[PDB]
Amino acid sequence: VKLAGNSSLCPVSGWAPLSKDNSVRIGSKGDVFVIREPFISCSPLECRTFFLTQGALLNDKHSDRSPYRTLMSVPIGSVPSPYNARFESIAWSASACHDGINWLTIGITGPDNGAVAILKYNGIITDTIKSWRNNILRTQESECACVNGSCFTVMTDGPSNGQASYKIFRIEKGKIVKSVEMNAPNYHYEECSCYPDSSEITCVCRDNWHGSNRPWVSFNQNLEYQIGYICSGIFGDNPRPNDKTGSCGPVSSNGANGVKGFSFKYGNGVWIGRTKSISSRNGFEMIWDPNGWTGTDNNFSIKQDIVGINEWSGYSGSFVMHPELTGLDCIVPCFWVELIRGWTSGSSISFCGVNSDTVGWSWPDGAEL
Amino acid sequence: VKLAGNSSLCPVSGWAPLSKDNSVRIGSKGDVFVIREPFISCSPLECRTFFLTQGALLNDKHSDRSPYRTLMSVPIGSVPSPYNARFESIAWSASACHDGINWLTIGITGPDNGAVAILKYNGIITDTIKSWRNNILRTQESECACVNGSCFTVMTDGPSNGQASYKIFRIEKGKIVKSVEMNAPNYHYEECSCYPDSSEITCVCRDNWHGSNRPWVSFNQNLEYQIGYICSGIFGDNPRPNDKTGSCGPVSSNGANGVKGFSFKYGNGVWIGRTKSISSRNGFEMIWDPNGWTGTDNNFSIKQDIVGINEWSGYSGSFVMHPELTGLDCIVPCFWVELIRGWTSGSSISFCGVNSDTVGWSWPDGAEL
Amino acid sequence: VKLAGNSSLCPVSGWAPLSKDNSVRIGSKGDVFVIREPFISCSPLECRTFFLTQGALLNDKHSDRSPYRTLMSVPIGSVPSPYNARFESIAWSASACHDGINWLTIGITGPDNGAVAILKYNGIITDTIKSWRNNILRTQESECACVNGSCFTVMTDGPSNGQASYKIFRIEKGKIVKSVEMNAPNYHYEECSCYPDSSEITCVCRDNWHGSNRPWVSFNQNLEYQIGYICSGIFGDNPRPNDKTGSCGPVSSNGANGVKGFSFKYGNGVWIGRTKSISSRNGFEMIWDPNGWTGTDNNFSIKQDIVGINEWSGYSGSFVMHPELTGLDCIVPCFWVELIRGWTSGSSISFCGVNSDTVGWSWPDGAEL
Amino acid sequence: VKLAGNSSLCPVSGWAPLSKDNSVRIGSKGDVFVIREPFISCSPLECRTFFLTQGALLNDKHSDRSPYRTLMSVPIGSVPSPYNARFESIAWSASACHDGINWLTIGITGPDNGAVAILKYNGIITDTIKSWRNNILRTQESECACVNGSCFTVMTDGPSNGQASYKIFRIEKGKIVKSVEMNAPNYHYEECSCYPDSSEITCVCRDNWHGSNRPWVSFNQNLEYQIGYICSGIFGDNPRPNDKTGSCGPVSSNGANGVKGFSFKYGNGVWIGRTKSISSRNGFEMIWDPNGWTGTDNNFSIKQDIVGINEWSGYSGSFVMHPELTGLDCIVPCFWVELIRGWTSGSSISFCGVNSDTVGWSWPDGAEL
Ligand SMILES: CCCC(=O)N[C@@H]1C(C(=O)O)=C[C@H](N)[C@@H](NC(C)=O)[C@@H]1OC(CC)CC
Ligand SMILES: CCCC(=O)N[C@@H]1C(C(=O)O)=C[C@H](N)[C@@H](NC(C)=O)[C@@H]1OC(CC)CC
Ligand SMILES: CCCC(=O)N[C@@H]1C(C(=O)O)=C[C@H](N)[C@@H](NC(C)=O)[C@@H]1OC(CC)CC
Ligand SMILES: CCCC(=O)N[C@@H]1C(C(=O)O)=C[C@H](N)[C@@H](NC(C)=O)[C@@H]1OC(CC)CC
Ligand SMILES: *[C@@H]1O[C@H](CO)[C@@H](O)[C@H](O)[C@H]1NC(C)=O
Ligand SMILES: *[C@@H]1O[C@H](CO)[C@@H](O)[C@H](O)[C@H]1NC(C)=O
Ligand SMILES: *[C@@H]1O[C@H](CO)[C@@H](O)[C@H](O)[C@H]1NC(C)=O
Ligand SMILES: *[C@@H]1O[C@H](CO)[C@@H](O)[C@H](O)[C@H]1NC(C)=O
Ligand SMILES: [Ca+2]
Ligand SMILES: [Ca+2]
Ligand SMILES: [Ca+2]
Ligand SMILES: [Ca+2]
Repeated sequence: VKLAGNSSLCPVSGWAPLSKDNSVRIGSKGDVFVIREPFISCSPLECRTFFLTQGALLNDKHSDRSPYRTLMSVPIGSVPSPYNARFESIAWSASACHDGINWLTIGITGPDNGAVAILKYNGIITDTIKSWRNNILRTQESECACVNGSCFTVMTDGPSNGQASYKIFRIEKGKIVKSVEMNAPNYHYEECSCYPDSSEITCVCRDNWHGSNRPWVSFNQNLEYQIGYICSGIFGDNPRPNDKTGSCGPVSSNGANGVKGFSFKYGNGVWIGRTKSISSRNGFEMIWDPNGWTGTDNNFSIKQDIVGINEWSGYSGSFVMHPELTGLDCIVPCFWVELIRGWTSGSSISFCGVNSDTVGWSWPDGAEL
Repeated sequence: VKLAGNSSLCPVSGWAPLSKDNSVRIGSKGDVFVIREPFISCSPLECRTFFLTQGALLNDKHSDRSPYRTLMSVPIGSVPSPYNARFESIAWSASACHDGINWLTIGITGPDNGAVAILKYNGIITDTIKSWRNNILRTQESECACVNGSCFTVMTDGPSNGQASYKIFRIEKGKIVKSVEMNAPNYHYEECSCYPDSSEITCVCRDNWHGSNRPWVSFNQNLEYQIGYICSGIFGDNPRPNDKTGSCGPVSSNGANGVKGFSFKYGNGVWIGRTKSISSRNGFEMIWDPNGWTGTDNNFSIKQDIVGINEWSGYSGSFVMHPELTGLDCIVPCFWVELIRGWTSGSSISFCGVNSDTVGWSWPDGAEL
Repeated sequence: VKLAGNSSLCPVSGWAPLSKDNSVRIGSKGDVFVIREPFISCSPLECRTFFLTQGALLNDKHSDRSPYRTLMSVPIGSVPSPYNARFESIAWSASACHDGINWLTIGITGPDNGAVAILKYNGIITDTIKSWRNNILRTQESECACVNGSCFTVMTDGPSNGQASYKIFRIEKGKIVKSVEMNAPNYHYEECSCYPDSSEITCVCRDNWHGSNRPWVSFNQNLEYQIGYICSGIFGDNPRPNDKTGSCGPVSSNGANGVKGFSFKYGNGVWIGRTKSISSRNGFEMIWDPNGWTGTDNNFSIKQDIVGINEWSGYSGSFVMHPELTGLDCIVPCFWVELIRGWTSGSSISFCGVNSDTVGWSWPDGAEL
Repeated sequence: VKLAGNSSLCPVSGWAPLSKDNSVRIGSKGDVFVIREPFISCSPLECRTFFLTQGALLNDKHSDRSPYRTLMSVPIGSVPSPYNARFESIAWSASACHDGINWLTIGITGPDNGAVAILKYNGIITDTIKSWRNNILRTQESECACVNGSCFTVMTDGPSNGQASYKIFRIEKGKIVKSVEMNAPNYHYEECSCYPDSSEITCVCRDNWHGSNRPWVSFNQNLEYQIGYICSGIFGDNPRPNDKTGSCGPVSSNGANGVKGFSFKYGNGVWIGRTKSISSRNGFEMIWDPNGWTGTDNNFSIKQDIVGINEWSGYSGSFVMHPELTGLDCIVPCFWVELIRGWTSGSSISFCGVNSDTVGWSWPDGAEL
């Protein structure tokens, strides 16, 4: 049965640990892929860790946008190895989601001025879209959001240090049925983390151009969209300045570059995931701002430690567990964090939102390099 | 269908070998996890060996309560390897059971003063409970017991060398529905081995404080409990003194520290599993005491050798095979023994109760260190 | 349900990347088979990469027609390894296809003057045919074509540098029910790539004797056949001369030897897959000739790059995805290319025909030797 | 559905290659078990290679009747590895068969004077029988034979160089329901190869005491048995004298010791599998004797080469494919051969009887030692 996606996020007060792969630690001896940009997507039966591999192993002489990059998946928490990983697509930029019937995999490959997104439904090539600006077509590097048998994704074409072009897609059974170009002057959208919420999609993305706060785009199934930035003074990007009075135009201070991230909107409140360090990808924390989606103050209520500030963090993205998998009355919000080591590989940890009792700690990669 | 758990243990006269993993012997060359605290739990379809990994392999650089510890499972008798193990939870103390529909996994992680038990039903986080004494929340390190779609576990919070706090839990579909704190002054319960018996749960645990005999707690589905110590003069813990007149309270002689163990109650009789050595974790034996549950004499009837006294034993725990898996009219009692080697890893052997003819022997780890 | 095979190939304008295994790159460290002559065949559920192994691993001291050669299969895109490969048959020449119910595997083994093809249906030996010319009985080294519960293959017996004997087979449930010897004087058929098309089978093969263009044979379910060569001046074999005015008699210029290849017939048009180099197995390209099946000119319309001319290509063959797997109204044409390295092993890439936007690129093996 | 086992062996004229694992060749680099006494048994869905492991890998320092020996299974033709093998039982002597519903596994372990056979049905311990002569209880080391939901096996207790005791067992759902001790003075039965034939079981075994011809026992479902020796002058054991006039009793010339073997009875005819060398386990051949079961001449009709006389053979045993798996009207006879190398390990090849065209060849182990 197709996932309805019409329930809301039930509110959470903390984040409980879900999975830890320990990829690099086992890969010191075992045959483990060198992976980057991992993400997690859940079927109605199981959750899977998707990853991009260079076709190389840890402690091997073969270890950015190469032809050898492929998208592969393993069950969540298992090591990415050649002996247990399922092939998905050829991709140096990817997204994957399950609409309740079959997996949808989007894989981008080709040259930087001629990249094509390859859409695969149940492992079958169903649609393609070529680059329309001819400057590195790229996508979420996290799970797409599916509502009522239709899955949605955001792709960016253009420069990564100036104004680019951003498109929203509606995908049904692997076929693109509607596309809308976002009219967003002076905005920058990269590597969006999208989730379904009450038959609508909310995406929180990365401003690589001039934004230390995170831009967002929210749209319905007809791709009627609204855009903006998260107005919290708790800035979500990395690099970023210190917490001051925020703004939701793009905040230019330390706004150049960034990191893939996520946020969960709860009315006017927001759950913010960000690095602990303001200049590097070190540490991670979950911050609840009761008015952060629209208010410009730097006041928050709940802070949960995820990764300690002396340990390497990296990309982070959102994923959801639908009621068809949980049996609950809501959509449970969850997130993964990539712990980059270095070759250059990463391990992943995942957390899920609960209203029950939690604790902050540090779950780092912990491999002696 | 949910496991009824209303039949009794049918009586057994011996123990037949069920599984042997040979983890360390294969891991001298193959890619095998360094595991500790293994245990076995059975679904209506298959039995699985659960284990805690440090995220490291045998003969590796990376090889107690660390953030990298995870609970993983393999089919029974297979080697714990990164290429065949299913991830279960992040845990340095764990319990797992199957209610007949889905696996329930309990995983404890976090700091020693802030540990939280994470309950997972069908891989979905369903409930959590924080440490309530803030001194190392810990659980069975063996399978929980399930009766009529509800699974039961015992957790300990407090010191491991004095009086602590002990709680019983009723868990339905991964949700805690009832908790009772055990009023047990001058008792110590650690690492309980629980089994279902005639719609009731019987747990035999480890007295780390001042007991060389094993304490027990038995409760119904409403958590109405009775407590006591195994009165047999055949003392079940390690370390222990020589077999003398036992007591129905804690026997203080060599009562400090201990080892995880099990016992099967048969009316006033008891099947006792214990180490052969009275001072170290060497050897194992199964002893049938026809009046050992309530009588203080050191007389027994049947002794079966399991592990020879020159070979390394360790933790031991009980597990059961329900009529839904066996097709029988009773609940078959079974047990595993961990053979600790050393890194520090262990291999596991498992035995099941039969009424047919058996033999005592030695099935040790057999690796060359 | 048996595959109908009565729909036609829907026309395609480009080829989208489907799979990439990166076998040699992972095999620099991991346990990966040394494979040759790979091919891909699809079930109604999944596509599988079939391959022949010498029973040896990459970077191993054990690494043409040997008794140790076996046919093995993995899911498409996964590495050929001893820990994930399914055994199929003992074969130094093989073909495999799925009729919609079960896999049919044809495996040829034995001495060069006494070889026998072993037919296996659902892993069960169902029929055999011995060599009738006693000079290396051999078969497609690609997927057989199945129409209406009956699968078809072409086998060659005789010399590889002169006139040989060629037979067509009808195989139902692994049993040969009809055979016809092709009356083809001055023709040479080796390693045919066969596909179903409107309840008919079209095979494009390799002329090792005196042909730089590719011969073809097309037959119905009663094995009533027509034969000929591809009249295009775009010659499809390797080695070959430069593109000039071609013919569909055998073109003798550089006609000696050859390489396994494929072509897709579209009325009087043809999609031609060939190496970029005219003297060696380097590079690959997809060429659309609107009148190439019957016209002798060297004019074409669409050229798509697949493998760059500085990179190693090799065998190439056709495979199809039936409507029972895609849900479409047509049979989607697809193809694989073997990238030979060196031991002597190869990695595989696969492409499928789409009517949407594509791009040419180079997806080479990429292992540093 | 339970296998009927009431059809006869349909006659065959040759043997076609079924599987080849190449375990030692891959195990020169990969993680492959050191195995001995392999055999093959088929479910209604698939055939599996069963094997005994010392708990050690090829090229490892850990590499007869040890406690570490276990019975393990893989799909047929796949390498015996720790990452793909299913655990079956703890055994240094074993038998396994599928009655059409579940696997039955018989595993013998314990000391030489106290060994017990452990019967496992669907992985559940269902019955045990201890040694009754206290001199190495042992069993077929090949598949048991199942007729009408009941499986049959032959076990030997006593000396391997004199008169011993032999018992027939009827096993239904893993439970022994009838046992008969064979009254066979001056006979020796070791390592029987049993097959079903027209609701009856025929076993051909090894005379280790004083027989260079193979003894046989045939019984119905009520264990009413007849005994004798294969009267053919083509002697089936190894060591053996040259082919001369045979006898219906044990032939004392080179009768001491022997090797596990098989024969298929066809009325008064017999298909005989034996080594090519008369003094060592080198080579293998399939010999059809039209009157060999009762006639004492050394004349035969069909000889098929299996393993060349310069290559290492070893144990050989029979297995069958029932009509529930093949869909045929008869029971197809099949056999495996163990190719012993050396550590001391072996690979396996398997053949099945067909009435179509075959060829003799040599499929040896092929590893460089
Ligand atoms: C470090 C400076 C450059 C930078 O940001 N690189 C980004 C990145 C990272 O680790 O940050 C990792 C990804 N491999 C990049 N994705 C692609 C398609 O290449 C990504 O780049 C995107 C998104 C901003 C634009 C092309
Ligand atoms: C000899 C070291 C002290 C000691 O007894 N350690 C125990 C132990 C062992 O192998 O004995 C193994 C476990 N890893 C311990 N469990 C935890 C949560 O740490 C356990 O400790 C528990 C139960 C007594 C109390 C915290
Ligand atoms: C360059 C060596 C001669 C040659 O052409 N070899 C061919 C080949 C190649 O890679 O070209 C690979 C295959 N292993 C060969 N197949 C067999 C059954 O041996 C094949 O040979 C066939 C088809 C022409 C005739 C026997
Ligand atoms: C040459 C050594 C003596 C000998 O014959 N060994 C036999 C053997 C072999 O490879 O021949 C292999 C098996 N491992 C033996 N089985 C057991 C239970 O030990 C078997 O022995 C059996 C059957 C005769 C009697 C105990
Ligand atoms: C969502 O849609 C389903 C059917 O797809 C319906 O049964 C359900 O009531 C809806 N849920 C909400 C919260 O509106
Ligand atoms: C246990 O309960 C089941 C239903 O769950 C019932 O059919 C059965 O009779 C009960 N068994 C006993 C021994 O009371
Ligand atoms: C092919 O045959 C199927 C039944 O096997 C039929 O339903 C279908 O219409 C046919 N398709 C075409 C294109 O003729
Ligand atoms: C064997 O028994 C089955 C039922 O189990 C019956 O249908 C069949 O006819 C029998 N076969 C023979 C050859 O007697
Ligand atoms: Ca930024
Ligand atoms: Ca104690
Ligand atoms: Ca040619
Ligand atoms: Ca003999």
